[PDB]
Amino acid sequence: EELDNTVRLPGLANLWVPPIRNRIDMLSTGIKSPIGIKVSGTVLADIDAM
Amino acid sequence: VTSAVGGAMVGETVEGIARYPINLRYPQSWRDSPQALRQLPILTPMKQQI
Ligand SMILES: [Cu+]
Repeated sequence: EELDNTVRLPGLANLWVPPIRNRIDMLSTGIKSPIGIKVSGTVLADIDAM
Repeated sequence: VTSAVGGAMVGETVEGIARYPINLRYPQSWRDSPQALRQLPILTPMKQQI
């Protein structure tokens, strides 16, 4: 709590985690949200507009 | 003979995710018969007509 209250700079959203958990989450290149909708296509514009 | 009377690929056009070959060759009028190949014009580096 004191760490979060001390470090305050514009443009940052603080997160305080364990090192090992942070590394595992950084290497985990999956989907974190409960539900995920993947829209795949041949170009970026169509899938974005979709 | 590999390209003019051939048609070997020289590159690929990229369109988003698709890749289409690019050809290079003379017309068909210079491909029908061996006599048509005996007269296949070539422009030697000396800029002569052979
Ligand atoms: Cu990170």
